[PDB]
Amino acid sequence: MIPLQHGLILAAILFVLGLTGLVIRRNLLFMLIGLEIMINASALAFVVAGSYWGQTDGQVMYILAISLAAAEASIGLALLLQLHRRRQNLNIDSVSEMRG
Amino acid sequence: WISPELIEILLTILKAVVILLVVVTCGAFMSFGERRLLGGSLQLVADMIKMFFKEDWIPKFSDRVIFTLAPMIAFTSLLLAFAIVPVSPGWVVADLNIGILFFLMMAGLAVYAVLFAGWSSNNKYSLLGAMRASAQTLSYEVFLGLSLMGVVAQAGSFNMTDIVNSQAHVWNVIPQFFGFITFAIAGVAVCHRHPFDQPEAEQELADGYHIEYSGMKFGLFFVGEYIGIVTISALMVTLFFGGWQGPLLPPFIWFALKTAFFMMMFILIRASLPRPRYDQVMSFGWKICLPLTLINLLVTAAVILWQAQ
Amino acid sequence: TSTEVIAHHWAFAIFLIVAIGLCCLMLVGGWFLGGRALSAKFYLVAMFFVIFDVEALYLFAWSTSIRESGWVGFVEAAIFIFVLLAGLVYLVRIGALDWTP
Amino acid sequence: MEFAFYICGLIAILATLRVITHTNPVHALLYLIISLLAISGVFFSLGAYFAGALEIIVYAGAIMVLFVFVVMMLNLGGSEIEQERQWLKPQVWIGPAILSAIMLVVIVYAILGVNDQGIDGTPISAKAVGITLFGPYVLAVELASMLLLAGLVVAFHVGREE
Amino acid sequence: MDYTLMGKLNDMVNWGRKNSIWPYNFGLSCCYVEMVASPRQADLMVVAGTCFTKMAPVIQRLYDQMLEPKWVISMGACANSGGMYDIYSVVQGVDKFIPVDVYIPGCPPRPEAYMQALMLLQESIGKERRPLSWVVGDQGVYRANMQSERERKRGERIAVTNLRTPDEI
Ligand SMILES: CCCCCCCCCCCCCCCCCC(=O)OC[C@H](COP(=O)(O)OCCN)OC(=O)CCCCCCCCCCCCCCCCC
Ligand SMILES: CCCCCCCCCCCCCCCCCC(=O)OC[C@H](COP(=O)(O)OCCN)OC(=O)CCCCCCCCCCCCCCCCC
Ligand SMILES: CCCCCCCCCCCCCCCCCCCC
Ligand SMILES: CCCCCCCCCCCCCCCCCCCC
Ligand code: SF4
Repeated sequence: MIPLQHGLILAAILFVLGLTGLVIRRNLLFMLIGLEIMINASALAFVVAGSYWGQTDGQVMYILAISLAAAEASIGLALLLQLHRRRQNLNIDSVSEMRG
Repeated sequence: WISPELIEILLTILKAVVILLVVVTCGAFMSFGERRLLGGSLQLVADMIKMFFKEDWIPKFSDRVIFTLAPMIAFTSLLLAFAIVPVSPGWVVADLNIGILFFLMMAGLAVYAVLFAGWSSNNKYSLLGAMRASAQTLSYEVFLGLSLMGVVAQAGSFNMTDIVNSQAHVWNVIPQFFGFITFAIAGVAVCHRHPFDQPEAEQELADGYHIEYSGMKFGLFFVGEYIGIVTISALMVTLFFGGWQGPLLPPFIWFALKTAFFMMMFILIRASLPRPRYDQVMSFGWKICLPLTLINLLVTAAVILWQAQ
Repeated sequence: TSTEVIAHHWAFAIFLIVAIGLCCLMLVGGWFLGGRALSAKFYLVAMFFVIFDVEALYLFAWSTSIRESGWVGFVEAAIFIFVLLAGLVYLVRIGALDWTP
Repeated sequence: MEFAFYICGLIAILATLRVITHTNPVHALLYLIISLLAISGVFFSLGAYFAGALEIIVYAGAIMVLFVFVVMMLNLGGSEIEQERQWLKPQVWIGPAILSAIMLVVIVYAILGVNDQGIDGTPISAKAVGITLFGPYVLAVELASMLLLAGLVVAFHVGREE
Repeated sequence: MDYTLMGKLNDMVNWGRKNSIWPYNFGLSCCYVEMVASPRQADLMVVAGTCFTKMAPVIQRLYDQMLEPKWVISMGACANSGGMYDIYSVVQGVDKFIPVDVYIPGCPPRPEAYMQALMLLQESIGKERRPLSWVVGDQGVYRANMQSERERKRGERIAVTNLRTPDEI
């Protein structure tokens, strides 16, 4: 009784909001937060699609998605801590040394 | 306005409310019992009145929402985790298909009370003590679920009534003994009970996170801790000691006897055991209890698959 | 859509609502009444918790369907748990889980 | 299950909109936790019970705990970003908001016009997910263990103190 | 009795504050070691020891950190008046800078004298009027002028005739 279009539109809205947060925020922590919003939105879209078809593959894709989300959040926060302890500054525009 | 469907839903709602009120009052009475063993109901009512009519002082340099939100989490997390516990046939709040997973959800949310209290209490020492306490609770929440997973493997489902029915012949304390001891250790360590009381006592650069909480927020932390040990005891009963199943007594009598026995045993091991060092606690968790839960799950699966012709 | 399931849904909803409202009312009554007048090891243990919690979720999914998967599922989960334990042994031996070096 | 889906989707959208435009990291992480709980309620409304349970257990109970840990240990007390609030200036956010709105419009136009019998919302249990996970998706499980090992090794090598 | 600057529940509030008293025992000096929670949670401060000038600010600060309603019990001659130390480095009494509700003579007092002081403080709490809320009603605290313990106990004390001789144990 819940349309597939509505669930996919909700997932698309969350994905777009996470991408906007990734773009407009200069702090690296908020960039990681936007990345987490984007990957959670894509996982929600997989769950919506799997629930529409009555298949378990959507939740399996969700499980792989959140495995990726956990591991890359760990890596990104480790790199954030390294940047903080090497520069005392989380500005992502300051770490821009290599240029064309 | 008379219909048996409305009567049924009203009676189920009334049963849920009765269960909730009995759990809260039992948590308060267990706080009284620990304070006395280490009228009384009138003294607890006096304590509640005093904490109500004492002024609630939020610190000036403290974040109000996080400071207010930490005791709410500390109460409501395990108080809501109780909702899956079947105390009697026909006396369960929610017959959820996820069950013990709902308990794991609530414990994972329960770590936020410690983190939020430490951050909002604007003090570096309190922050460091909360970081140590949260590291300890993560170190034991890492294997809480697997210690339950042995029993889940034996039952074949996450539903609690199915676990109670699968303990009809032999209670799960006998086959899942290592799951039982690991779940007891993890449940004590998640609720910050003795011997995992004060991880900040190993350093003078740290302080407890309950400091700067005055009056009703401190009361929320106190009653939330005791309600947490009540629901941990009830989960222990329903997962390892048959739940409500017994030969002669009514089922609620058996469940209440086992839960009261486990609450008294938690009081006894608080009064008896000494607290180990912090690094000893972390090493014991990560190096002993997690591999023991994994090996117990493997052995349980092998025994189940062998005993299926 | 039976009577029992909707009764338990209403009972669970009332349990959650009355619980959260009881905590809220406790704080409201406390506030209204009465007169007036770091180290990187924490990151390491939290990250280890996250990784081993995801691997625990895989074992959560396995544990509820052991009989339906048979011995083949046992072999696959045994390989999973072996890789998990080898990672744990590696973390212990390199001093990652050693709190006092 | 319909009203729950719509109200939880609304709460999730509002919470993440508050996340991306907030200055306090702990407040933003709290709103992110609220959005994750709302998304778990969305999962429960669609019958994906295992997915909602893991959304609270793992996403709102492990990953966001790691984020809160990092925020608390770095102690963001307004290090030359809170006192500026450059993302609230129109020239910084107006452009990317237009770009994201265009992307959302194109995606939503693609969503519409697709045949839809509706989501049944019937509960797909964790037993069925476990059967599929250790049945036709075995190598996914084993290489996901390898993926988490890779993340573990990378995060230890980069994030250790010495 | 006179008082110095809707009824049943006020009595219940006084009963709750009376039967629930969480003390903060300040060490200070030998009175505490005879007798042997955070100041935010405590509602009673028991000052028992010599008020030195170097830690009178410590006493004042830890008293200011407490939250209303708050009561003070001063144990021993040092906390009452300075005691035997009328000297340059000693504040002559706790009540020089913070208000004291109950005084106990002695050097040191016995622990059951501290229990007696707790009983007296319980009566004083039970016979006092405090504001119910910070938005409704009068925001004034009415301490009751209790009859002194020496006027109350005068008859039984003066009636004493003979005592045991000090030649025995
Ligand atoms: C300050 C307040 C902050 C917010 C607090 C919480 C807000 C919401 C409170 C109102 C809730 C209203 C009732 C919700 C529905 C209850 C019934 C329900 O969930 O039923 C659905 C499902 C039933 O499953 P089952 O019975 O097994 O099978 C039937 C076959 N279809 O059962 C399930 O799917 C069960 C799993 C879902 C259970 C969710 C429980 C609440 C989780 C959030 C806790 C928040 C804790 C405090 C804050 C933490 C930090 C932010
Ligand atoms: C009310 C206005 C807003 C007020 C503030 C926010 C409060 C929380 C609002 C969202 C959560 C409650 C929504 C209402 C749920 C009511 C119960 C319901 O709809 O149950 C139906 C269904 C039961 O399952 P099923 O068996 O499939 O039903 C068909 C029957 N054959 O149920 C399901 O399938 C699943 C039911 C939902 C999942 C469980 C609850 C999730 C809670 C998420 C909380 C998110 C954080 C909220 C924070 C609030 C403060 C900012
Ligand atoms: C510490 C224990 C907490 C228990 C909380 C729930 C209490 C529920 C009480 C239910 C009582 C009636 C049970 C059904 C009838 C069988 C027993 C009859 C004699 C009491
Ligand atoms: C039905 C009874 C079967 C008994 C024999 C079971 C053993 C034979 C089949 C084993 C299959 C194991 C597959 C494991 C794949 C691991 C891949 C790892 C990739 C990194
Ligand atoms: S009154 Fe006597 S016993 Fe008490 S602190 Fe003073 S000197 Fe010590």
